[PDB]
Amino acid sequence: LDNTIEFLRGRVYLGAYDYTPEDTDELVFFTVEDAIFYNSFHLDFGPMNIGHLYRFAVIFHEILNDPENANKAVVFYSSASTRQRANAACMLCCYMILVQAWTPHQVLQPLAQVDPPFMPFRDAGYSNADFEITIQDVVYGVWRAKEKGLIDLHSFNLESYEKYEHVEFGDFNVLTPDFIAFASPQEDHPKHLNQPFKSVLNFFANNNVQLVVRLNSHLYNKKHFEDIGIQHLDLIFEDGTCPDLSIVKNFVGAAETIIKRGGKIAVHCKAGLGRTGCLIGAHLIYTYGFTANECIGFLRFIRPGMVVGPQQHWLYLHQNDFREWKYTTRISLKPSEAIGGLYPLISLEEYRLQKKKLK
Amino acid sequence: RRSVYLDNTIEFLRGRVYLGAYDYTPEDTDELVFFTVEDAIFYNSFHLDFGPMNIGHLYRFAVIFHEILNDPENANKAVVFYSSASTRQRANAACMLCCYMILVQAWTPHQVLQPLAQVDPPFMPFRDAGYSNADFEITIQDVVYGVWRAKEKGLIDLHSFNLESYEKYEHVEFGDFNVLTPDFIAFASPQEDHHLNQPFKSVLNFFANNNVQLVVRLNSHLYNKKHFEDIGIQHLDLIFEDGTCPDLSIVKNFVGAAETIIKRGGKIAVHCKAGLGRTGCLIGAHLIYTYGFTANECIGFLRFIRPGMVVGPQQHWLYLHQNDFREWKYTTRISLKPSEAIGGLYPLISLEEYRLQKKKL
Amino acid sequence: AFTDVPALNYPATPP
Amino acid sequence: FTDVPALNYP
Ligand SMILES: [Zn+2]
Repeated sequence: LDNTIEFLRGRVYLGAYDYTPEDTDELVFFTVEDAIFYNSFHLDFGPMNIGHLYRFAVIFHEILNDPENANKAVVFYSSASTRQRANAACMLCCYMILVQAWTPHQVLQPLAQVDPPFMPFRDAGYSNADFEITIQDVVYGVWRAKEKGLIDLHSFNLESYEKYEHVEFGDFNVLTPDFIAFASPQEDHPKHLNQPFKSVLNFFANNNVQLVVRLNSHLYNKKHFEDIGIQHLDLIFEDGTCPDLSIVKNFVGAAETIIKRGGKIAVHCKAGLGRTGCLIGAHLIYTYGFTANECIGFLRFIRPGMVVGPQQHWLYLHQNDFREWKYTTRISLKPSEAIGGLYPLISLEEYRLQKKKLK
Repeated sequence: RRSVYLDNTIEFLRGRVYLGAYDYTPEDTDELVFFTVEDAIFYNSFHLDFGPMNIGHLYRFAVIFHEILNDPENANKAVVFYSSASTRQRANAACMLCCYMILVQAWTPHQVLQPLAQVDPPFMPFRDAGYSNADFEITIQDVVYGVWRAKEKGLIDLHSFNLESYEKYEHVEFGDFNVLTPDFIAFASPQEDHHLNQPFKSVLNFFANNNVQLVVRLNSHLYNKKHFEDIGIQHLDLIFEDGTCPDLSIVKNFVGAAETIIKRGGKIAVHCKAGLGRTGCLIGAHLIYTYGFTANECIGFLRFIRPGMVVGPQQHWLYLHQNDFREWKYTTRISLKPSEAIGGLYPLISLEEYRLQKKKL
Repeated sequence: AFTDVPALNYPATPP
Repeated sequence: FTDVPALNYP
């Protein structure tokens, strides 16, 4: 048609219309803008998450498999909003990367230099925006995550994904095979338990969580985790600030210690978004080599709203440090009381000295 | 000083600096003075590339902006810099004003990006200079961070920038080159019938006067290398096919060659056919190894000095190998032994090869 | 959807 | 430049 972008000639197109187009003998149109909704925190508007993408795939496959559409091209569309166009376009690209094995340059060629352009994605915090990520960033981050084995659509369970996102069931997401991000539990007397707390305790007990890291002030008694054999560690810093690199080195060493035992780490701040994304984001860059923008895009594709405000520029300015540490640090051979007997990252020179007897 | 409220107008400094985009010609008032440079300062497209504006454009914008700011009749007015309404002309004007704030007024990236974030309609992202359909974009955020990082590492210095020299030597008839950093020149291949033509003479004169000690040729032969060797400059071929990406073996030889010359205080001049794609692959790899640019920052800084560098699939190649280049500081060393493949300079080699050299010696 | 899927792969282009 | 206007971030 007119304002449509071709993805596959004669069979898949992306359109934008402020009216409902009529299906013809050669074309069938569909939209999900009125049925699959992004739940904004403040002025963030997307991208759509992995559960939204699963729901889109079910709908898209039903249209493709319908015999009535056997000789038609399918046109996926949104309204003309630059934000709603960005969401539709990014979701269709994530579909092709994850379900059809396309590569980044293949899904990005249809979108390049479109006029009017797509709105870049902004953060979920309460200050004016000053940092953006693009569809190219999100596509490269989701592709790299899939290549590294961190996204497994074959096992994805939509029912579980959507259940545990709810506040009354604990407001958490499993991000990777090693990490959970969650909101802080709360109880009436931190110095029986409510439904979201019992839900978290049961899931963690059954899914090999071995360490909980708390980044915000105390709203619950840590004994409830230690009662069932889960280690608890405070690495607390102020809401809305960026952590000193000494806190990041402590966190990465503790996480590596647990991962080498085969366990998972669950990380919360107040909401499990800003502070938590600083620390899990640094470890993902250290381990897998994401760019800062890719890391933010992949995190938000699983758990919307992660990495808030000045934390975005902070991750961007320190990404080289996190990757350098694979060569310039080791896990300490001596415990630090600061991480409850776990081992922080230390310099090569300090590690060499620890293998000798200080005379 | 009061805030100004006007459609399609963005505040940079309250009551004093605004960025407008209009499809009409605005009228000056007792409180406002407006200016556009679109008729005087313009980008010359290779194919469908349209920006960003380069360092010479920025310098000329700064002269005009200062003349208007310093005019006595404007002492109590807000200055509104504007473009037309196209999303490409808007991106060029916004990016140039940000580069001005970074290089002349010491602003940082998050300070210059806040007025531009989430503007509707959005700015058009920047594309490459090649013939294939675009498939890779860089943003105002990428360009601002690349220019800022280059300034912090000492690679841009507007206080010493020579506009007349910059504009002269970009022209084909004087050699089609730019000095990119204190260590590197990028240029188009010379040509001859082996009696030298004006642009070859222009190149040989400038290289003799500006401490070039190595020339690296990346394209098929269009001239006799003896002209460089006769004035004492080492000449080295590292040729690879037009429009391709170089094998990492070539990149490691290039980086070691460059390190060897830089250690002596000399400059390296690199050419392919146009001095854009193949040359951008090798100089870009060295800049990421040395200074830690992201791939998108590196492409943005290179095009700010020399429009059109890094073409087509070379953009995705630089993007995918940026961690390799940066971390060669830890996974390679400069060899203890000279190599005939680079004319007796010292190549980059693996930690293990370096260990076994020491063991033998 | 992610199981038992229509074929929409990117068309093969030559080396 | 000799007369750079004072436009530093506040
Ligand atoms: Zn000759």
